[PDB]
Amino acid sequence: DFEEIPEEYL
Amino acid sequence: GEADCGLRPLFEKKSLEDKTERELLESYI
Amino acid sequence: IVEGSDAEIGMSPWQVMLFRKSPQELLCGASLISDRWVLTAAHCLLYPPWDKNFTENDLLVRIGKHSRTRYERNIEKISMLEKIYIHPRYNWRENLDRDIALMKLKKPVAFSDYIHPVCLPDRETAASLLQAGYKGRVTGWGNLKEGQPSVLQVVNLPIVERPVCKDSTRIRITDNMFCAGYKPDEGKRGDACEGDSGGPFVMKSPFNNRWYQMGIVSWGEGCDRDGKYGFYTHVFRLKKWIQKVIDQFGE
Ligand SMILES: COc1cc(C)c(S(=O)(=O)NC[C@@H](O)[C@@H](N)Cc2ccccc2)c(C)c1C
Ligand code: NA
Repeated sequence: DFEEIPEEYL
Repeated sequence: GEADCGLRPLFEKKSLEDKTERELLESYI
Repeated sequence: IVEGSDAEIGMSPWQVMLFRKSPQELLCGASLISDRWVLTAAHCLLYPPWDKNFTENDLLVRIGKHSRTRYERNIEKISMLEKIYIHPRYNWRENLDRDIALMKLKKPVAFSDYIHPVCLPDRETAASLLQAGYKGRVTGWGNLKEGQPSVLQVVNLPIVERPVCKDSTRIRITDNMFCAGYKPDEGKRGDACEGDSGGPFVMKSPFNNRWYQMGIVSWGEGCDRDGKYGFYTHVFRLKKWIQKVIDQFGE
């Protein structure tokens, strides 16, 4: 459903 | 509160009105 | 939001998305009250009956958003959480009395056209604006019916008299809550719904033209049902706890 957020945030 | 709180850059700060804020003002009788 | 409309760009620049890290999902709404503090509903973080108990590292806050699902490059900011504070007398057992929580961010978020804090009411603003008939505004990315919105939704709803709120439900209503919504006679409709909770009920002061957060989306029974109302955490009534947390743990 949700677009991938940048990995730095995870 | 924070000096500039509740003043929206794209509305109050520019003196633009959103499309339904007047419905709120009109209720404040 | 049920029976709302698309928000305009920058219309609710204090709106925050509470976002689960894994799996990637919308948990709740929330609001920006300074560069390092975000306000939400306690039950978005803690509800033991359904095995909900998030810690800081489970969660992200996404600020400056319009689209629900898209990564809004150059527009949104995503912040990690330093610490969660749940009201110590949050009543998850009975009625969600004191459905409030603060989240301190690891670093300040920078303000922009799309990211800006809402005011917290003083006693006089509460006294003056929290009156039956007076309308506030609710925003969120929650359900459109009791699918999901492409963009942030908005609806304006009138505050309802205390006896009508109480007579609408078997739940015991406290002084730390108020309800809002149209009556069946009134014709117009609208309510918060699942996903919207923790977001802000705001009012625009006619005295100083500022937006104040008067409520937090807390609960309802279904969504937009005739004769039922949305219940909101009464923010001014819990402001001493808010100030105590910020004074103590804020820099
Ligand atoms: C604890 O008091 C509750 C709990 C629930 C879980 C509900 S509910 O009927 O399930 N409605 C909850 C929904 O409004 C939901 N969108 C918000 C929510 C609140 C609390 C816990 C989970 C979700 C209600 C009314 C009360 C008074
Ligand atoms: Na209703």
